[PDB]
Amino acid sequence: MNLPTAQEVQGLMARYIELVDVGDIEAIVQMFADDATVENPFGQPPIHGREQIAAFFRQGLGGGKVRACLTGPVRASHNGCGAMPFRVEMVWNGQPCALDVIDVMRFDEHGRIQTMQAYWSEVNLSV
Amino acid sequence: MNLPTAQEVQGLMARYIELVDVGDIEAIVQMFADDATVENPFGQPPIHGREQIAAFFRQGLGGGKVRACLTGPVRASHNGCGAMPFRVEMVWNGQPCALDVIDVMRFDEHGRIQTMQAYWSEVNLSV
Ligand SMILES: O=[N+]([O-])c1ccc(O)cc1[N+](=O)[O-]
Ligand SMILES: O=[N+]([O-])c1ccc(O)cc1[N+](=O)[O-]
Ligand SMILES: [Cl-]
Ligand SMILES: [Cl-]
Ligand SMILES: [Mg+2]
Ligand SMILES: [Mg+2]
Ligand SMILES: [Mg+2]
Ligand SMILES: [Mg+2]
Repeated sequence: MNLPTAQEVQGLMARYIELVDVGDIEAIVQMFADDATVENPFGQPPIHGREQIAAFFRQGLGGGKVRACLTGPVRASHNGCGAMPFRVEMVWNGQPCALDVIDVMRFDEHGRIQTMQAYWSEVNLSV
Repeated sequence: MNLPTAQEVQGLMARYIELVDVGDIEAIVQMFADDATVENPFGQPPIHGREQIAAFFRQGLGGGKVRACLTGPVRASHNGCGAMPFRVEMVWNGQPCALDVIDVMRFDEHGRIQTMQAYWSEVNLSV
């Protein structure tokens, strides 16, 4: 595809959350441009490239059980970008905890994620 | 104040929504740096400076009745930034309509909004 339209951004960003929710690390990584960046949380230096991004998703999703779900609609733009609110549910030392996040993404002219910025801080974690 | 901490960002961004919700145009504008930018929606060129920003809030809030409320928590950073999901309720040609938005803000070293980016597109409007 080309630079995604607003509708296409909403579909891609929702599909990303679906893939996170099931934990399909390889399918998630494919959604990113080969040279994409991730800033997690926003405020920390970016990681770069699909192998580092794969390592990030292996670290986050390969361990205990993880779920993720949109908590409201994707807000998209007409320049290939969007923002979405979601909650991640996981386990910490065996006890159920959640993290509220907003991801901001920019897509490239092939429909792949060029940049991802995950807004959250420690108070967004609840046990 | 200085560059707001994560907790301070959550308070400032919630206070912004409170001021939008009541429609206190002058108090809203005071929250911005004198030379701040606003991108509404994200994808459009920025407006610049408190007078243009005041004109933007007069245009959006001075007419029919407008409400705004967070639809989930503020996600803050440790570098003076944050993102929040909210809904704006207004009237269009007399009929109740809503707009789902995510604002991303960066604050300056005085606790004022330096940049605001409002993510939304037309499908986020509902009648
Ligand atoms: O904090 N995280 O790990 C995180 C942040 C943003 C995301 O889109 C996904 C994850 N995750 O896979 O868990
Ligand atoms: O779309 N808008 O007008 C808008 C966008 C973001 C905001 O933080 C506030 C408004 N408003 O005052 O209505
Ligand atoms: Cl929402
Ligand atoms: Cl939320
Ligand atoms: Mg699922
Ligand atoms: Mg490329
Ligand atoms: Mg109120
Ligand atoms: Mg200044």
